[PDB]
Amino acid sequence: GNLAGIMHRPDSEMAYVVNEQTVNIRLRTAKDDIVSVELLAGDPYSLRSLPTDEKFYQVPKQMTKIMSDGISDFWQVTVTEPKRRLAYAFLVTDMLGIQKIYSDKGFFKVADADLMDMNFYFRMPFFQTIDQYNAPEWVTDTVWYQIFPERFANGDVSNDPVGTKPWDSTDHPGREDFYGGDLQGILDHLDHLQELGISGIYLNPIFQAPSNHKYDTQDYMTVDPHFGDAKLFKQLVQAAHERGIRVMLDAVFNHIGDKSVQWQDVLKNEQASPYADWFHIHQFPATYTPTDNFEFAADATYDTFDYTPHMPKLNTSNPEVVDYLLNIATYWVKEFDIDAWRLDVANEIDHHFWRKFHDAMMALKPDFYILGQIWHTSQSWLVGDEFTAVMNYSYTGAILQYFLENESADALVQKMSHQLMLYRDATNRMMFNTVDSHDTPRLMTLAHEDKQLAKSILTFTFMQPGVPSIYYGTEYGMTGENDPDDRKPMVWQPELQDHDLYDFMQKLVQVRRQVIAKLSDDKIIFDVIGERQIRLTREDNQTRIVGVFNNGTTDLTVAQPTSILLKTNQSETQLAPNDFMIWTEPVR
Amino acid sequence: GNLAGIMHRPDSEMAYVVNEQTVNIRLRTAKDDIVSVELLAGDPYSLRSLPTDEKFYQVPKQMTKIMSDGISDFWQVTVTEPKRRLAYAFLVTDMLGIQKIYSDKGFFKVADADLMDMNFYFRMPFFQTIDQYNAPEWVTDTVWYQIFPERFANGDVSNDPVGTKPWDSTDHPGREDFYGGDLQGILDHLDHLQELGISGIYLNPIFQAPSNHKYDTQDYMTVDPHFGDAKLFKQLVQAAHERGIRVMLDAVFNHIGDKSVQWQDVLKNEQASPYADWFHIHQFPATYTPTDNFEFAADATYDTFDYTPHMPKLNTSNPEVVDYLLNIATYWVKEFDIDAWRLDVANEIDHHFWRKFHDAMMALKPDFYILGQIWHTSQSWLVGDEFTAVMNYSYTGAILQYFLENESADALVQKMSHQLMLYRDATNRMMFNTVDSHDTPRLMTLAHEDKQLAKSILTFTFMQPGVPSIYYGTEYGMTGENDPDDRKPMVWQPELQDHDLYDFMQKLVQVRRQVIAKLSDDKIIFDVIGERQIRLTREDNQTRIVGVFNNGTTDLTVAQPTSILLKTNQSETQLAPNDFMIWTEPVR
Ligand SMILES: OC[C@H]1O[C@H](O[C@H]2[C@H](O)[C@@H](O)[C@@H](O)O[C@@H]2CO)[C@H](O)[C@@H](O)[C@@H]1O
Ligand SMILES: OC[C@H]1O[C@H](O[C@H]2[C@H](O)[C@@H](O)[C@@H](O)O[C@@H]2CO)[C@H](O)[C@@H](O)[C@@H]1O
Ligand SMILES: [Ca+2]
Ligand SMILES: [Ca+2]
Repeated sequence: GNLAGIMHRPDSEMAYVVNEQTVNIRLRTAKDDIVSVELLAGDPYSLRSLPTDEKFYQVPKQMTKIMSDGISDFWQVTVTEPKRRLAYAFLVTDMLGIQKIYSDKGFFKVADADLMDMNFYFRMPFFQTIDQYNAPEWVTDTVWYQIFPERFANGDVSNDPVGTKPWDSTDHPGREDFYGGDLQGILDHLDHLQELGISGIYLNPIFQAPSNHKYDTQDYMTVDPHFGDAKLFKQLVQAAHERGIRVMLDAVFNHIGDKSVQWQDVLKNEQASPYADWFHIHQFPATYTPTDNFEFAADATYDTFDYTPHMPKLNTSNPEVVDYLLNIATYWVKEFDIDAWRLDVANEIDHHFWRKFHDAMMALKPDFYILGQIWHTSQSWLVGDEFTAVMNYSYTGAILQYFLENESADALVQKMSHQLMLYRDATNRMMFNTVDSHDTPRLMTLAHEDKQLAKSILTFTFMQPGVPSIYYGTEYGMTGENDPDDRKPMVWQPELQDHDLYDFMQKLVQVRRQVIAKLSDDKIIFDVIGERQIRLTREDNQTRIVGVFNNGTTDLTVAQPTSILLKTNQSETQLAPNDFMIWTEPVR
Repeated sequence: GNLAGIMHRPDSEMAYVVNEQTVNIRLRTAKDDIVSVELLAGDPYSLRSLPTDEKFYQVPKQMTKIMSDGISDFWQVTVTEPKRRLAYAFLVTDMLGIQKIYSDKGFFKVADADLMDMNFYFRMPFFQTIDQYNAPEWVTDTVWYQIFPERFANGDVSNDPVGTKPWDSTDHPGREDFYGGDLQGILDHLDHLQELGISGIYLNPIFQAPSNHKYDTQDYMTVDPHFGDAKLFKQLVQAAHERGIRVMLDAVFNHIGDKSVQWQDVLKNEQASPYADWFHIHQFPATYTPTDNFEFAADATYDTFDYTPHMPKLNTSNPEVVDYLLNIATYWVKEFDIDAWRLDVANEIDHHFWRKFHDAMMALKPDFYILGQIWHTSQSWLVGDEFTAVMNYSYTGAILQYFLENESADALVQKMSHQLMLYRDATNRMMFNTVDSHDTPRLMTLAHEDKQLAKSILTFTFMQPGVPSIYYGTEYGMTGENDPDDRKPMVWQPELQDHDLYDFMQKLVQVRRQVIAKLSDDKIIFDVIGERQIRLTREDNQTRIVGVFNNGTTDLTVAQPTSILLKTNQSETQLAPNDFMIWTEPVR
């Protein structure tokens, strides 16, 4: 009877509209403290307005315990109501059999609860589809491929930066190196991406900027000339779309580069610049004391990304900045037909701006995908009026920690369960899962070149609800420590490529696209079956996909599956340490 | 170590911006389970970017336990950060001395926590004043007076409805009666309101509509002709403002009356009406089966307020309806200079609309007050982008229950504490407290004509953080059961007025306006000092206001205060049953 562990927050991920007449409701309780939960629910006005003797509270609805995070249990139910108005309360029974009703007014014995008073209950006052979260269906069928354009392929030596180094995937790049990768190189290798099976390309920034990473934007309205031009970008988008590949660009709106027209005008004109209030300048002249690290100053007189004086923060509260950034966001969509924006440092820009951004994008393309780069929990951006999803760093980070270290399977399952219970169910299917990127060490380096372990991490991640992404070169086993070492030139020489891993990744992508993505409204189940042994199940009403992962130090025997989809051991029943086996079976 | 009872929700009432460099942070724990909480907080980027050996987590900030609701304890701290970016985590110690760190990643031993990783922490990513909640300062100095215009004063017999009854405050009105109250009558009695000390008038609907209550609107752009005309309403607003009285009107936007041009066009033209999609019509023709209750139909083919066929619900998702309602909302503000809108059935209209409404009102009048009529918890409307406040029905309902029944003082204090902890501190000071209205029984009836009890309820309510309101006639002791009996004609005959209660209400209003409202950033303390004995304290750094309420069945003795403000017993030390005493003292 741990009443302090019970919570329902109305109008949240715990109470939300799925369609015009249907809502999903959740309740949190302390782990294993509550044995059953029923929902009392119906139209608030029905209690006293309708002449019938029936009352909605006389027909409870059972809730189901769907997940546990080791601290709390989470219960869920779907409710349909034709009047589109809902009052509800929870009947909770603890392990000793003590039942209470829990409502907007607190905890009561049922005999003492004011069940005829609509105001006793929690409320979903009218079911508003305009306020609901919507997931674009095309994302569910996508496997993404992330390209850092300076390092994917050089298709044109004539646009190379001064000082471009010979293309060599065995180099350890410096922070300021150039290798000459560009948009023609991407166009040249679309066949490779189609053969791998990917159906979306995520590019890091491509707009004019002085650096190799291009997060210090000089002009958002121009493709960087070392990458290409507008005609070539249009050609790339149309060629991608012809092959069934969607395109996501990186919007760097939190900060601008110090070589932009706007910041240079501040440096010339100080507070007489018309752009002074496009920034966060505390003292004029806008200045800083240089250090031996180009990306660090201790005392800049203006807010920046991190402490780098080269990335002054934009004032997105200023209506001129809003209009400028919305016009950029609209231009690339309208003129080039991109399918998605990935929003850099999205958490540091205000919600007012992101609501205007969402409204503008959805007015152009109702199926647009808006992905925020946020490393921490992101509930306030994922209500339905701002982003579609965020990068799911905490979820994939938990997976990596489990496979690479020695924690219990229980610990991993608790972390993943906690993550899913932060968000609406449809949101969880839009979250973007990548195990590495241009800002972390490469998978094969984290795995200490253990390819079996890398395959297990990828497969476990590709079974999760979110949408997977492959960082360029993962499919050939590329290594690298953190930035800049995670930005090696792509390995194009066959003698240096891991052909077995490439073949495996094609098979894994196929399972994702042809089997997992094609279940109908599936659910996920996590079972800990032994010391560091996990069974993952995804199932709808016809079909169940099951994956067993043996990450202990002993052999594990399973029943021989009839229809094996993917496995690492030659045996159909035995999993040695770090093996896995994925199979499909009819639901009986 | 009830970890299931510990919760922090980032970006919520538990973590919000107060000003450009300052945030307030709260933590929930299980009642009396956690002995101390410290906050570890600072700029996320400082941990790894700054060359200093100092780290923000080495200087914790103590949190204070501010409230308890009987189930949970609530802790709070204010943090200032010049970089305007905050990462934070909680150090929680239980009664056995077990300490854990609690962060966005869960619960850890301090030795196991990844304190150098900014992503370990909860985040306030940048302090956005554009997203913050703002309270208009003028509301803090207000005492409101609610007028139901058909029943306050008849200043013009010539505009009376057909069948208007003689003015008689001893009648028991029927649902369809008219007594002829109008705007000239309000204008005629502004002296009474000024002498009482009120500084805001809240009117129920005044726009053209067939009924005596005018919630079934016929034309939102016209003062009802039985009430007045535009010139007379302007004269009333200017006369109120000249006396320092602000004006709030009632916006009935959830539903329209069936005699409106728009609904009549639906009845004439069916789905060929241009207004068909201004409503929620499930089947044409739009119809219902009449019953013996004018306000009830079981089978209307369109959504309505409650089950009344005369109030078809408006489709506020439709952009034409949005534009129509925003133009109404703007017209009364721009042309007549009203100070506030009270939003009828506000919970049943979508958040998308209320955000546009908020933006439009604040662009006209940055200090505008937007008050939602919502009976249940209202967190999602009180973030800072929709309403300023709601009617505080749950808070005043808890006060009434305590004074009128026999529950413990503990129960009342727990309920009030729960309410305050739902919302930001500034929001709590904008919540609108009325003990009765045109939809509930009158105070003097609930109190069974016990005037001492009525005075105690009013005084206790006027000491609370929210803004108080007096329903017309309360100051003379008017009685009435629920609607329509709570809408008696106002008592203007001195022989029928309670002159002692009027004198008391003047004194109570004076304490509110001259003492309580003029504390500087006060705090509230609730102390249960005995069986049904409560001490309320409000204090800033110079001054403390204390009120003791004896609602048991025994006498209570207190120390003689030096400066008594208001009391009911003749003694300066003794409180008999249902007495109270309010005093002021310097803070030592
Ligand atoms: O010069 C600072 C920093 O800028 C870029 O970092 C990006 C990062 O890659 C993004 O994923 C995100 O976190 O925002 C940062 C700022 O835009 C460079 O990629 C990085 O090498 C460099 O240190
Ligand atoms: O005819 C239905 C009903 O309409 C009005 O009720 C208002 C109520 O007074 C408001 O405070 C709020 O709850 O919305 C209702 C619908 O607008 C009348 O005041 C009431 O007499 C009548 O029964
Ligand atoms: Ca090139
Ligand atoms: Ca009249």
